[PDB]
Amino acid sequence: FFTYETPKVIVVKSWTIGIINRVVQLLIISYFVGWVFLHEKAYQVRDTAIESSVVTKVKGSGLYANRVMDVSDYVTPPQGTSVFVIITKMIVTENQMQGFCPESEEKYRCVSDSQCGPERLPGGGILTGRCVNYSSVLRTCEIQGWCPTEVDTVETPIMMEAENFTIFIKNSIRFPLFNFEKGNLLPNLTARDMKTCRFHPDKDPFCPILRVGDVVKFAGQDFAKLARTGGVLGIKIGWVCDLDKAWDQCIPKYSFTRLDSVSEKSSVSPGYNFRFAKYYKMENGSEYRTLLKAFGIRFDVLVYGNAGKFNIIPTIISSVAAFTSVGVGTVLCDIILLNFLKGADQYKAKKFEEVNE
Amino acid sequence: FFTYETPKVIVVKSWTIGIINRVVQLLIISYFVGWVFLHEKAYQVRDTAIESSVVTKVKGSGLYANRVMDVSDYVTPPQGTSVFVIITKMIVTENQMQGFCPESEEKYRCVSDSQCGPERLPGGGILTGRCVNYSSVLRTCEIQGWCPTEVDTVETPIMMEAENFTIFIKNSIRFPLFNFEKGNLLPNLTARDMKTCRFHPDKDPFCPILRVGDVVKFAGQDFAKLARTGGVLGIKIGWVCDLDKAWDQCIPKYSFTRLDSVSEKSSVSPGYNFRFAKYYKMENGSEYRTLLKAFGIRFDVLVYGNAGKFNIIPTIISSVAAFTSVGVGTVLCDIILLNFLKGADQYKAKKFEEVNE
Amino acid sequence: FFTYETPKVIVVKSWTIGIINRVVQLLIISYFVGWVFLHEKAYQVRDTAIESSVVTKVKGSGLYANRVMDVSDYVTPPQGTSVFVIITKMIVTENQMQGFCPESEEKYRCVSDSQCGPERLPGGGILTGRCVNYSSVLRTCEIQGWCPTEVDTVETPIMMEAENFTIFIKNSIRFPLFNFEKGNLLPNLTARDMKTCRFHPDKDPFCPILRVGDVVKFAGQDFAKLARTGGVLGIKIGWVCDLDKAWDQCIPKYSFTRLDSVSEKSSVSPGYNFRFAKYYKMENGSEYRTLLKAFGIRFDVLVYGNAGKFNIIPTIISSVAAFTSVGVGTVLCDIILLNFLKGADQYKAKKFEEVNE
Ligand SMILES: Nc1ncnc2c1ncn2[C@@H]1O[C@H](COP(=O)(O)OP(=O)(O)OP(=O)(O)O)[C@@H](O)[C@H]1O
Ligand SMILES: Nc1ncnc2c1ncn2[C@@H]1O[C@H](COP(=O)(O)OP(=O)(O)OP(=O)(O)O)[C@@H](O)[C@H]1O
Ligand SMILES: Nc1ncnc2c1ncn2[C@@H]1O[C@H](COP(=O)(O)OP(=O)(O)OP(=O)(O)O)[C@@H](O)[C@H]1O
Ligand SMILES: OC[C@H]1O[C@H](O[C@H]2[C@H](O)[C@@H](O)[C@@H](O)O[C@@H]2CO)[C@H](O)[C@@H](O)[C@@H]1O
Ligand SMILES: OC[C@H]1O[C@H](O[C@H]2[C@H](O)[C@@H](O)[C@@H](O)O[C@@H]2CO)[C@H](O)[C@@H](O)[C@@H]1O
Ligand SMILES: OC[C@H]1O[C@H](O[C@H]2[C@H](O)[C@@H](O)[C@@H](O)O[C@@H]2CO)[C@H](O)[C@@H](O)[C@@H]1O
Ligand SMILES: *[C@@H]1O[C@H](CO)[C@@H](O)[C@H](O)[C@H]1NC(C)=O
Ligand SMILES: *[C@@H]1O[C@H](CO)[C@@H](O)[C@H](O)[C@H]1NC(C)=O
Ligand SMILES: *[C@@H]1O[C@H](CO)[C@@H](O)[C@H](O)[C@H]1NC(C)=O
Ligand SMILES: *[C@@H]1O[C@H](CO)[C@@H](O)[C@H](O)[C@H]1NC(C)=O
Ligand SMILES: *[C@@H]1O[C@H](CO)[C@@H](O)[C@H](O)[C@H]1NC(C)=O
Ligand SMILES: *[C@@H]1O[C@H](CO)[C@@H](O)[C@H](O)[C@H]1NC(C)=O
Ligand SMILES: *[C@@H]1O[C@H](CO)[C@@H](O)[C@H](O)[C@H]1NC(C)=O
Ligand SMILES: *[C@@H]1O[C@H](CO)[C@@H](O)[C@H](O)[C@H]1NC(C)=O
Ligand SMILES: [Mg+2]
Ligand SMILES: [Mg+2]
Ligand SMILES: [Mg+2]
Repeated sequence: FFTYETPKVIVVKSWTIGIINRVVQLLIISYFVGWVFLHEKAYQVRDTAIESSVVTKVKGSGLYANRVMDVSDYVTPPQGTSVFVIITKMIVTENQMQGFCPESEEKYRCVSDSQCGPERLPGGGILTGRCVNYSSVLRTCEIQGWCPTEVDTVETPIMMEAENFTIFIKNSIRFPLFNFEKGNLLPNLTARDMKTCRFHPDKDPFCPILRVGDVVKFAGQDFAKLARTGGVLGIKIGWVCDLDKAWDQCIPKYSFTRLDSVSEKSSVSPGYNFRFAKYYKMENGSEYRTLLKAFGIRFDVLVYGNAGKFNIIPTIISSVAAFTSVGVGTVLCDIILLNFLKGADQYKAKKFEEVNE
Repeated sequence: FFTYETPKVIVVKSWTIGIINRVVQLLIISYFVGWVFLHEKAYQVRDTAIESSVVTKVKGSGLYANRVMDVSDYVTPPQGTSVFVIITKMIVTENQMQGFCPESEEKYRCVSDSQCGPERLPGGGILTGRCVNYSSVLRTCEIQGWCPTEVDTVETPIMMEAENFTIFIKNSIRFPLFNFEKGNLLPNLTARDMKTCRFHPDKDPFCPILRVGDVVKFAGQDFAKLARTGGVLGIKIGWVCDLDKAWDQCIPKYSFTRLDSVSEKSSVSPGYNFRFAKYYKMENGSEYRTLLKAFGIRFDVLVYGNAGKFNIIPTIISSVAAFTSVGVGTVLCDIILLNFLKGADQYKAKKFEEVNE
Repeated sequence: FFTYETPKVIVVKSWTIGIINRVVQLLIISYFVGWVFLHEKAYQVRDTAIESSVVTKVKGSGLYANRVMDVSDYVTPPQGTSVFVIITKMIVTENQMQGFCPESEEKYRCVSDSQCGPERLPGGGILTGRCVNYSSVLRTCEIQGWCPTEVDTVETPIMMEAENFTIFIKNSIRFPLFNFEKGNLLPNLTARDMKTCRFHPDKDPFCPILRVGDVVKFAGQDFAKLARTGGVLGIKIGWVCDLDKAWDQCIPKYSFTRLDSVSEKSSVSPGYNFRFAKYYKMENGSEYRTLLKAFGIRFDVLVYGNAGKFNIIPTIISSVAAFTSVGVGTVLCDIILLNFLKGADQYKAKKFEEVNE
């Protein structure tokens, strides 16, 4: 039988419970309108899956080890990705060749060939088993490998000029849920701007060219100490865009920070360095290499974003849930009514029809 | 007191509101079955945290600078990860040596030694302060650095053969939530297929071998212009799988796009190139280098996914929400019944027991 | 009129339905405290958008091709990012120069110059169009390019010492929603620890030093086969932290797996290799190169996390959803009471006030 059910309802008219319920209903409606709808923007579909593309180019010259260094000297790797390192400090060990030689660290002090056993395996090459004089004051164990051994201890200068190098970022973003593409290079960017512009979070926040010193500062870092220890700085590019607004309002927000924080809270591993070698070989077949322990700043360009565009489906579902939530005040209103007018028994009686068996 | 409450209910038996409520209930149930259950598949848990592993290897040979280039020549970096560049154009500066030489851009045109001060610091090398004859017609400032300077301007030809190179992708995906592993190499892939296979959206859509010229076509790009300007193309691999279906139905979808979108929309930065150097030294200790400004296409293999497998918790909660939602039609049915039969007062009286105090 | 509505309610007092509904409600309340609050911890806000930074350094020395190899030889690329390879096997092609020579894979077999045409376009260099003796028993097609060609086929030994190398991971994590930073190097880590510590999932789970052999074992892989074929292992770093608990309890969880899983279930591409060349050039300007096919284990340092901390808003909304969901049992209790107490007719009459017109 096609029958429509619906509850039998009391309709109290006390001025007290009347205004207090109307106030609870007003607060519920305003909370859902201002928060769930305006702020949290539940009326639009959200896309967090951003497509990004970063192309970088470093520019500048520096003085180091009686050489003039250009980008190709101090940037590694060079293909211009969202991660690159700018070498600021280098410990060079020139012209290593395969042979036999003693270690240079005081950690390998010896007086007899009997001590040079399978105990200290890492570092350099393989122990030859002999104990050989490294200097007039020190004897260390002999190893086969790349000779002469590097000295890790003597500090070398840093390339101050790197502070004035320039990082150019080319970022292409696409939100697929809305098929919306934009880049951090607006159409009104000119060649003249590019040759001279200067990024600043306030004075020029759209200039694709970032001064390394500016970035180091923005992360609160001291160029001298950082270029001495090496480290990683993160350049974050945020694309929080409400596409219901104007197209030209989808705009990139720059952030700057230091990513390798653990290094400062450690006296044992304070920075970031890596070792690599330039390989040459003579007219004779023998090979030799220049071994460089490089200290520098690694840069990660981190591009995130989320875009929301209005659709009717989330709007409908949110309005349905809003109407279904306006009712929740009935329980609190029940408590107030049934326990705060002295004649509470009247309402308990009006509402409750007991049964027993 | 162990008491079970339940409300007193009117049960109208009007054929009109009876059928309109029964139809509203059918619409809610059908929307829940077709959309919530079938389409949005709320009966299964979704895992988006896919683990992916990409290994690439390029193949091909080409003529450039009267040389035959193989992979180790035009592929960079070489370790073959989900990112690589295939160089299509090279502006080469052979045999750079650290020394003194004049700049070559008209941007450094001068007549007096006073113009070359510490003002235009970046680029090339460091100004020595003199103004030196660069050619019979032009005078430019001198620099200390890698000599002679690179000339940026004369366009060089492109490696046409790059169009016919082959990109082999090896992709492994794993869903931990369901402990399901699968890869883009189907078990029915043979050595003979590999020896001849062919990626194509229709004729062979599983061949791990993709023609570069094909990929360029698939993003809607003209190979000539792309090899001239450089750019970034994204090869996307999708693993959208309904694990309730068959194991061999979890299949990867290839899509092709160009990621450096701003490049065509820019008159200032139209492509993707970078500069690097081959490092040599004579039998003499003297160092010299070959400088390459490389233009090529970057490939990032982008693997995303989400898999759904049935579990009892999502079905239980969806069915609970359905039963809690069947009641929603009553507000509409209340308004229609209580305000559109002239004797609405009968139902207001049957339903509403007013109160006053 | 500021009026408060509320429904009229039956209040059954049967002992049977009293305890059966109270038990349903007890099960609902206990499920909500134990599951939604204790287990799923809905009383706290979650952030999964973790910011992370990894810096790695490998150490060890090994014998290969009768040379001692250190970090600068076998780690690639070397900048110590979250991805690096420890080359374990090399197929070397010494002293290639630009020229004419026949192919070395049997795939190029010929007897007549008519077979080496523009038919088999890919591979090696450019077919010269002639057919030349590659061996006394075999003839292959001649190509223009780097000569003599590499042989892919002769099996080479592996670098056994690679098993005893050490990988040092330095991970910094940042939860921005709670602005909480920490690193996997606890402040009570000493130099002595670093010099002698030993990672083990049980005995010392915080020593940043991982033996490559240990990593191979934990991912359930045999060093010999991995090192012969090459592959990808994933080192995942997890930060599941309940900030409500102790601060020093935010601890990284290490897991080990092999990522290139398809390699083992496939007869086509069983491992991981790539090719690169050491570039030289003679006293004459002419270039020659040493070509290396590199087999190794790739390492991905994979850092995920989610942090949850108590907030008043999630607790409030969960308690609200709990109180609004306790009502759901009334439908089952309606069914039971109205159809399983013999006096069901009593309750049907007490509850339902029929109407007809
Ligand atoms: N680090 C940097 N500092 C300042 N300007 C830069 C930097 N990198 C690029 N630019 C400028 O941005 C513009 C576009 O960059 P892009 O490198 O794509 O062009 P390009 O002609 O290859 O540049 P160049 O010839 O200067 O290497 C160029 O005019 C270049 O001068
Ligand atoms: N692979 C490894 N195995 C064992 N210990 C390591 C390893 N890598 C680094 N360490 C230790 O941790 C510290 C980290 O040093 P870091 O790489 O930051 O600069 P470094 O002091 O120049 O390193 P090193 O002296 O080892 O070349 C080192 O002093 C070293 O003792
Ligand atoms: N870009 C490519 N184009 C065509 N075939 C390829 C490509 N990359 C790999 N292959 C083939 O796919 C298979 C998987 O390659 P893999 O590198 O694992 O084997 P390989 O023997 O080292 O290959 P190669 O013959 O290049 O040495 C090989 O048989 C190789 O011939
Ligand atoms: O709430 C977001 C919503 O977006 C999409 O829904 C589509 C639907 O899939 C299409 O068939 C279309 O007809 O209706 C909606 C229009 O936006 C997603 O498919 C869906 O998963 C999601 O709920
Ligand atoms: O193939 C074995 C598979 O059977 C079941 O899968 C069902 C699935 O649950 C349904 O949604 C249906 O439409 O498709 C399948 C039947 O072909 C279960 O998943 C399980 O028993 C098993 O994995
Ligand atoms: O999920 C967390 C939630 O945090 C933020 O909400 C804040 C709000 O911004 C503050 O004004 C604070 O007083 O109230 C909330 C605390 O939870 C974000 O606004 C919001 O997007 C985010 O969901
Ligand atoms: C940066 O450039 C300015 C002007 O060219 C100069 O005063 C300053 O010393 C430079 N910075 C460094 C670290 O050399
Ligand atoms: C380019 O136009 C945008 C549009 O609002 C504006 O923000 C920007 O200032 C313009 N560019 C310059 C260099 O002023
Ligand atoms: C190769 O010749 C060079 C001289 O060019 C010499 O120094 C070197 O020792 C020779 N190689 C060997 C293994 O002796
Ligand atoms: C690419 O291959 C086609 C046939 O596949 C051939 O006709 C064409 O000439 C090749 N392109 C180049 C630049 O050699
Ligand atoms: C391999 O299997 C897939 C589906 O598993 C099928 O589409 C494809 O055609 C098969 N390939 C061959 C060569 O049979
Ligand atoms: C590695 O060291 C262990 C113990 O230190 C030893 O059992 C093994 O022989 C060593 N292997 C190599 C290749 O050095
Ligand atoms: C350092 O502290 C951690 C946690 O507080 C502890 O697990 C570890 O045992 C401590 N280190 C040593 C060497 O005891
Ligand atoms: C370059 O010189 C080398 C010997 O140093 C010789 O083998 C080669 O044929 C020469 N090539 C040219 C083009 O001069
Ligand atoms: Mg040291
Ligand atoms: Mg230029
Ligand atoms: Mg081969």
